[PDB]
Amino acid sequence: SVLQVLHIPDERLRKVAKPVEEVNAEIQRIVDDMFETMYAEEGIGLAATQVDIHQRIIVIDVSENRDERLVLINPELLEKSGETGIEEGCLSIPEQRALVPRAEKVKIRALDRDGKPFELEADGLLAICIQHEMDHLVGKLFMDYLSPLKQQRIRQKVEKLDRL
Ligand SMILES: CC(C)C[C@@H](C(=O)N[C@H](C(=O)N(C)C)C(C)(C)C)[C@H](O)C(=O)NO
Ligand code: NI
Repeated sequence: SVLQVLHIPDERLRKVAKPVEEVNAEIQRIVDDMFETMYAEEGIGLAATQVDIHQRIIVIDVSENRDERLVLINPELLEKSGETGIEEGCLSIPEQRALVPRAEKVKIRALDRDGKPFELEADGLLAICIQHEMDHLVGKLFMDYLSPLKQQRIRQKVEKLDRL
């Protein structure tokens, strides 16, 4: 259940995810496929948008052993504070890294894999991860934070690679 991960310039990466209607068996099977897809490569997070599923679903696992499954369905940002920035790589942006500004601390409301509501306060990489994947669900990639010139450099470099 390693799903095809979309790579730029793909237009489908800029689509906005719908709210999940009900967390039923079908949603959980998407969730479970997202984990396996995420686990097949380096990475700590994945938004449904990235596998062409346009529903507000995010999976995260930051553990070394890949045994700490976090599920965010219909996430809502409640609060944020501070600023930070790391060189983010994105599965959907082949072989590019770039620093992007983020809140340092976030608080979010979401539904878990059972459809049960919860709240989560995050900082460090987890805060960054969460915002990065929530960006994906509104068709926003980390490159959008960069200058038009740098954005065009990334786009040139990929038209070179996807060609070969
Ligand atoms: C930037 C990360 C919060 C999310 C991405 C991610 O894990 N990349 C790594 C990363 O840059 N660090 C800082 C861990 C990676 C490039 C090292 C795999 C993820 O692969 C994605 O694109 N999810 O939509
Ligand atoms: Ni990404």
